[PDB]
Amino acid sequence: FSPHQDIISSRLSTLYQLPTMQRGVLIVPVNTLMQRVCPHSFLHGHALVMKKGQRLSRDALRTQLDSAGYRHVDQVMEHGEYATRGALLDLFPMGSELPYRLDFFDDEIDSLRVFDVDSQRTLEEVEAINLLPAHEFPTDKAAIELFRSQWRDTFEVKRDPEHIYQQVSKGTLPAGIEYWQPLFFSEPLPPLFS
Amino acid sequence: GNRRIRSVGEMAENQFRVGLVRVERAVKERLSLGDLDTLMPQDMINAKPI
Amino acid sequence: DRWLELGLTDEEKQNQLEQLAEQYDELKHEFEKKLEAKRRKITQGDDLAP
Amino acid sequence: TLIRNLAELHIGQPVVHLEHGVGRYAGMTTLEAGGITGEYLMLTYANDAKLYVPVSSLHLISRYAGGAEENAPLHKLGGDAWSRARQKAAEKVRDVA
Amino acid sequence: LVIYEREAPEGTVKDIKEQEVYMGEIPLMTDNGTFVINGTERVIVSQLH
Amino acid sequence: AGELLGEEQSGSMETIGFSLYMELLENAVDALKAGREPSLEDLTSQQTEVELRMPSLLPDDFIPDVNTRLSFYKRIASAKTENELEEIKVELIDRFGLLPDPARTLLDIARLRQQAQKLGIRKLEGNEKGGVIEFAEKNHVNPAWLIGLLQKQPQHYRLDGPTRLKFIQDLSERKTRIEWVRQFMRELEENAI
Repeated sequence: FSPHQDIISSRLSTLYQLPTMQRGVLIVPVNTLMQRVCPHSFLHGHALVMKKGQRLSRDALRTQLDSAGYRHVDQVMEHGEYATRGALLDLFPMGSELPYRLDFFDDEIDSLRVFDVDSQRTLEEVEAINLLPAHEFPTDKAAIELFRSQWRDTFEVKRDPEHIYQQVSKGTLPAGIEYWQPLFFSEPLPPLFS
Repeated sequence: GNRRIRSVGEMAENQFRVGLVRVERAVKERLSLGDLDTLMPQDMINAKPI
Repeated sequence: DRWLELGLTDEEKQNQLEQLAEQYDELKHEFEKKLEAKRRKITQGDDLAP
Repeated sequence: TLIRNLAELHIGQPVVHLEHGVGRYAGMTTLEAGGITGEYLMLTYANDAKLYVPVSSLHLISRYAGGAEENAPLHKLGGDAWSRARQKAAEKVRDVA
Repeated sequence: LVIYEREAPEGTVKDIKEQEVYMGEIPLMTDNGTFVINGTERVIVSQLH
Repeated sequence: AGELLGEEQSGSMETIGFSLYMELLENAVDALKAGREPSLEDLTSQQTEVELRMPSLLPDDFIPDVNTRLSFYKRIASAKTENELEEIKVELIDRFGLLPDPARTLLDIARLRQQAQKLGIRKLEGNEKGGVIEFAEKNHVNPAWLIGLLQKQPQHYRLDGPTRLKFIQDLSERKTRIEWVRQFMRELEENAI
């Protein structure tokens, strides 16, 4: 089973700011210190900032989110999903806890409004937002081909409509795929000590 | 310039249309009646004539 | 019997290999059902005039 | 939250239209059926005979409760079985009335 | 099949129902251009009317 | 679930669903309170029909899913006051931005049905070339000025039936049709008795 992706949110945020902070106490158990992590170049190489005065296309940002790995849904309620309705694109960043609407205007970011999971209306408008990749691993075509290369190098393929190799190559994500993480970076993963 | 070639497609199509006319008449006279609350387009359409 | 999973460098060639293996499995299924279809056609009875 | 998980509109779950009988919901569709494009909720019945009902007349659909989501009855459209069952229920409700 | 409502003005829908009715059997044409009717493949010549 | 009325609960028989039992129970309660004969017609209910041959729907492009669309359909159908319509319009503005013309038409048709139910008229029907107005058994339109209009423009107004008023209008525009009917019913209810 997946790590219950909501938790992943609370994780990635702490990871993103972790190098840059002077005072504060972070507590970890050993059972998770034992676990390897991402390189943070994958992280902050994909760390987008949306600002008011930007003439950015709705569709360009849409494909940008798709590459980042956000899932297209129509009634956004969770972490890491985006929905569209005419000129109104809304999504939920993986770092923050509240989704946002945009109110595109001539391919310009006119508004950036927080809204509750059940109000579906403006609570306030924030000047800018920062968003992070959907998961703890890339999911673009390069990622898929690298994963398949590593797989064919290490394990043995089975021609089967649920073998995770074929399931991944299809485009979807296996439920427990998060445990097959080292097959996405071609590098020894950091011990988090860095 | 006054005589027309009428190959197999056209003749068969016309025979099919003259077949359809009969079922059209049957369904028209059927719908003329009341009691349409339980009809289906299966009993009124007959496969034998076409 | 064991050729279609040998290693190969990462490129469209691997894609072709996967496509061919898929085709092979599909062909097996096609044959194994077409045989049944022919059996059904043969062994059944025969329509006849009264 | 379990009740609100869903109480309507699952693409496969059955429903009952009291005029005709019990079928499976399948979705919405817009149809031009007289020069005005109107919405329609479509149900499926036995032998794959679809029935679109206008959106306005929504109050004629009830969520099935016979508890046979995988083995439920599938009234064939245009049959008297549903009318007979409704008449029996009408007699029973008149008695209890 | 579409059913209107009598009391409402001309043009309205009470409920509309449809199904895939079978009707007929149209013979097909072999690759060459000759039909098979009863194991006695025939051909249809064109007319000059 | 077994018989909601009879014995042998927790049975899987082919009984009608739950709500229909309550529908028939309240219908028979009407048969008792009013003493009317039992009849399978209360289910074939009609509170107020205001169809006017004008497209009115929530387009799927305006709202992607179907569950929310149906929820709003039910809520708008069961509106009670124009304040409800106003807040619904605000919520639609928030959740889906601007309002398409079919959406506005649906909202105002619901509003007019609300006002007509308040007034006392039951069936208001029409087309491009005119239409008919039909009242209830105990209407609240002033008969004096009603006949006054009838004789003012008999050609444009004809009482054809105990409750049916036929009128002719060149409302080739949907906006013209809606504005004409709005002003007509508003002026009618201004002299309400």
